[PDB]
Amino acid sequence: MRKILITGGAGFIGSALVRYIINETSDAVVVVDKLTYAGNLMSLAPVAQSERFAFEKVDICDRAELARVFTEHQPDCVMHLAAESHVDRSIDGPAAFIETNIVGTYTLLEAARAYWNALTEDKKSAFRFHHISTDEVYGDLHSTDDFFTETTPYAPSSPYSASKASSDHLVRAWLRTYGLPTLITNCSNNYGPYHFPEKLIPLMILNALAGKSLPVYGNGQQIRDWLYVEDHARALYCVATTGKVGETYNIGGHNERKNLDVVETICELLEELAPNKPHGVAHYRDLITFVALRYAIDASKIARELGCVPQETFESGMRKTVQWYLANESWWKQVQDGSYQGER
Amino acid sequence: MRKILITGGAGFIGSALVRYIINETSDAVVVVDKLTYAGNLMSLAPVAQSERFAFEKVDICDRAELARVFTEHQPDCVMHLAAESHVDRSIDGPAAFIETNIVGTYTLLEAARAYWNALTEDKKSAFRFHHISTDEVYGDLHSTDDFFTETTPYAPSSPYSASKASSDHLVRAWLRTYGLPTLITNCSNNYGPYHFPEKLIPLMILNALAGKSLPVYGNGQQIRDWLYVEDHARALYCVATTGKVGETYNIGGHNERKNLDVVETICELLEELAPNKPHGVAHYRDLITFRYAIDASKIARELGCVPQETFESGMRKTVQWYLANESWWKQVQDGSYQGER
Ligand SMILES: NC(=O)c1ccc[n+]([C@@H]2O[C@H](COP(=O)([O-])OP(=O)(O)OC[C@H]3O[C@@H](n4cnc5c(N)ncnc54)[C@H](O)[C@@H]3O)[C@@H](O)[C@H]2O)c1
Ligand SMILES: NC(=O)c1ccc[n+]([C@@H]2O[C@H](COP(=O)([O-])OP(=O)(O)OC[C@H]3O[C@@H](n4cnc5c(N)ncnc54)[C@H](O)[C@@H]3O)[C@@H](O)[C@H]2O)c1
Repeated sequence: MRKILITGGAGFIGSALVRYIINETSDAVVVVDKLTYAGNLMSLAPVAQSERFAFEKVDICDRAELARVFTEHQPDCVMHLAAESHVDRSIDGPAAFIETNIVGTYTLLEAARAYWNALTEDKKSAFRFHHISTDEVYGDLHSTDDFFTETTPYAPSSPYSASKASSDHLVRAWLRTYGLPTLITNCSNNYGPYHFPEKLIPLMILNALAGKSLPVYGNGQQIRDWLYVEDHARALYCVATTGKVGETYNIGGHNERKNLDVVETICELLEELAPNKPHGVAHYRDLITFVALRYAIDASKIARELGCVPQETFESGMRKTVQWYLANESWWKQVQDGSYQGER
Repeated sequence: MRKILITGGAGFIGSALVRYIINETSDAVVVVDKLTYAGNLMSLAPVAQSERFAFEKVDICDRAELARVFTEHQPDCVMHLAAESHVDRSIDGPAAFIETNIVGTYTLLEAARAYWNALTEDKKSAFRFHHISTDEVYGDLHSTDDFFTETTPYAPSSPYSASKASSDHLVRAWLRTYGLPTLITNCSNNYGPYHFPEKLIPLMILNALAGKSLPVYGNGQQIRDWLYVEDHARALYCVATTGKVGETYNIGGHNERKNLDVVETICELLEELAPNKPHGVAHYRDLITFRYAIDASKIARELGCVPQETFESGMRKTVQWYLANESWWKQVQDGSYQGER
């Protein structure tokens, strides 16, 4: 029984990983999540009553609390997903994205290093530190036939991605300097169940259901690779448990879809699944408003080496996602309510 | 006349830049240095009396103080050389290298943003944020014919290089994101005047003058490009005043020299400049016991800024300096330098 420590385990992706591990594995988990606006205990509820489940409300920047957790749970592995996507003001000190993403990764690295360093030769060679990053570190694509590979130079363009790139550099340097067994995975845009209402996909669905404008910028021609949450979760576990130390692996949905395609799809699916439309709406597609870049990943390394390929298609994943929303209204509503935060 | 704000101005490279500006330009400076072990006010003494000189003992991590400095001095340009080279453990909070190198670059970027955002359009466009980095961000070279170019992919191998790479990222992102006019320079290993005694080149000189062993490790065949501090300073001012927003420029000595070379060169130089050998020392050489190159064509091509000295030329000047400035290095070794003006 593997004990896995997962940071940001109460977030979108992290929660999916947790549900997977408990539902489709015999392993155990320890969730480390400070519970920001982004965290949601309701997404964990499904597997919260499990014996192999443990939760620690800790801040990755709290070295002491961190050491404790490591001491108490003795994880065999760490999967680092905790991160801040908001870029707040700098008027009162360093923003959270700098602290969490860069400072917090450093702290976690040091806390693990300490732990690892005191492990028996046996537990020592087996330990693994898995860092989750983003494909935004690769910057921009300068062609229509180029893809992001694990060897694309870094060229982060936003504070947030610059923040993530830094974390990656740190993770890589600990291994090379101190020998800490680290690995990294970069992924594309994820979508799926338990995705926050204000996000793109979920937003569209919900607005449509509400009979609200479906804002689409530019030509709506921006292309993205969409990776289904569940598929992401599966690949993470794979990389962790079988992935090779010092290696990086990109993880993608194996697709390229334009933004308009995304909205159309949702509309098309809604017509079928949500026949009865909002007041004074002929067709959902009537809501698409034009209030006017390509990003695609090459996940062949992982497929080749680890043999783990996505199980869904844009189409199958989208359908599932739309059904989820219609089925799990209590969730999204609680989140919109804000009442989710105050949950136990 | 431009008012340039230089962070780390009391450091090795920084002090050489300050001296150059005062001595060979008509511009003014505002030095921002917290004065850690690496800082030395004495390296600034020679020009400290100019009315074009200003010093602010401020930590780049202090948002309030930075705000005060920008507001009070109103620089036209920012040259950011402050960094922490020491990597130490830290059981509570981030270590200094993290705090200063990364968090501090962010702090400075935000303080500059706030300031520039309020400048008049004309001043706004003329504003420059020049960031100094290191060629260690590039990582390792795989051949013996390959050089580091501005476009080589980043692959920082150490905590420090990692911290520098991170800083580079933030600088680039600020431009792309907020429009802050930033530019970057990466350089190789510097040597020259006012270099700390504990350092390699300076160490070699002093140990030799003191009849101590000149430890040549390996076969002493590690290759490195050496850049003369003064040449570095002139290039930085050039980039900063005539460089292109959003570009990156590598700065090198235009050489490749093996460790033994260095050492031998020093000995050979002392034998001529320091004829008066130590006690029981016939020849300096007998003291001796037992790939990183940069491509700086861009800057030379576009900016036209090329190194003025040769390894030879440079080293000669370096030794002479050491011979001529015992007060300095001694006060460093003393520790008395930390209590200067
Ligand atoms: N969502 C995507 O499309 C996506 C794409 C590429 C890469 N990634 C990466 O995957 C990870 C998961 O992303 P996500 O959307 O699931 O994030 P998320 O925002 O949904 O969840 C982040 C979780 O981390 C927690 N957290 C924040 N700072 C913390 C701190 N200091 N200490 C402890 N916990 C803290 C929050 O409470 C939250 O539950 C992130 O590292 C992200 O960079 C995400
Ligand atoms: N020296 C080299 O060979 C070299 C090579 C490549 C790149 N660089 C770059 O050149 C720049 C200067 O290097 P150096 O060797 O001259 O440095 P240094 O170590 O000699 O000087 C550092 C200076 O920064 C000041 N400083 C440090 N922390 C500070 C903080 N938080 N707030 C304010 N001031 C602070 C110190 O007081 C000191 O005066 C750096 O950014 C470095 O990465 C140096």
